[PDB]
Amino acid sequence: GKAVDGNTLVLTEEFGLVKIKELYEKLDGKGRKTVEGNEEWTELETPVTVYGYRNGRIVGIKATHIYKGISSGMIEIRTRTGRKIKVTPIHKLFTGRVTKDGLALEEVMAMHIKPGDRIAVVKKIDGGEYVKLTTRKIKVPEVLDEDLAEFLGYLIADGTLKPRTVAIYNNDESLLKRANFLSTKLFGINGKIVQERTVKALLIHSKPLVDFFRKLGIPESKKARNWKVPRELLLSPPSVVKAFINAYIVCDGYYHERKGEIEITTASEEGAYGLSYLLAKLGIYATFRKKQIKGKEYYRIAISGKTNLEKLGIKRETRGYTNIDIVILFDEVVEVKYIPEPQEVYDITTETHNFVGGNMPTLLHN
Repeated sequence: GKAVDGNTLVLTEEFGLVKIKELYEKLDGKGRKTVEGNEEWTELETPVTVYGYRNGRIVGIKATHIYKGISSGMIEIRTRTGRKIKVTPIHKLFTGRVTKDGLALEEVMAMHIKPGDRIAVVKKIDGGEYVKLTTRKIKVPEVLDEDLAEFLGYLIADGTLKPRTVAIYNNDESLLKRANFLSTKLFGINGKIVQERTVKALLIHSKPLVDFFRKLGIPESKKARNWKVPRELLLSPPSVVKAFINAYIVCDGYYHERKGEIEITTASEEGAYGLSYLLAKLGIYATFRKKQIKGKEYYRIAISGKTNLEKLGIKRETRGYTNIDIVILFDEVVEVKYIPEPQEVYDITTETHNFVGGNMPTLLHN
């Protein structure tokens, strides 16, 4: 059938950005299940909200069924932006061609895709509401607002969790003082700025505060390689996402003045992919590259061009708000790989017959 590889990420409201195989395993049997030969599916008792294309926007839509099957082979497609999707050969992709007279859209089976073709990718994801967070003493924020998203950006970029201490490592004391101010405003407690052997740090000693961030999904070990974007951020308004993104960039961003691009490099591959979804909530299209640096693999997210970059600014021309985005772009295929080995594949049935997935946001078809 038409299906995708199990490692394909899918954006969901309930679980955040999750591999479709893990979504399947979580929901397998929660509804009316049918097994027919090598195929199986569950009609979900309650649909799961994913994202899809409806009336010119990418919005939350209902997925009613989850499906697991087998395919004899697969097609793996890589694009110029660094998207890489692995799908069954009959999986339908939406392409765009630049012609004599203009732009032509048609559906094309993955097996017929060639380098030079351009597939539909998502530039802008709609939605987002202030997320309610369910509850010595601290105050626990009740909403994920811009202040908490900014603090989360410092913590995810440059911070660690230990059982008794929330730490931020950064040589810019003004940044540490801003994080400390946010700690006082948000949690009612503050920390101390310390000179450590390698870097300055702000240390906040509070087991309840650590527990707060643990509950948000910040890892306590192997954080550099394993952090993920919290599902609460992926459900947040664009202004909250932007506070997080700008805080991250302040910590780790570089600007190439001649390429005109902001670059961040992370050791977390799934973290990098989550950042691309957060950027799409802002209407920013990013590029992704793996880089081998000093004998290790890192993950580079880049933001290029005045249209992208101006959306990060705190001061913006007022039309930037009235100019409503175009939501879909067409991304050039650079490599196609034909994979004869059979494997399990997965699908989700939605009311639009499409959904948003891939390592960076891509329009996929049922």
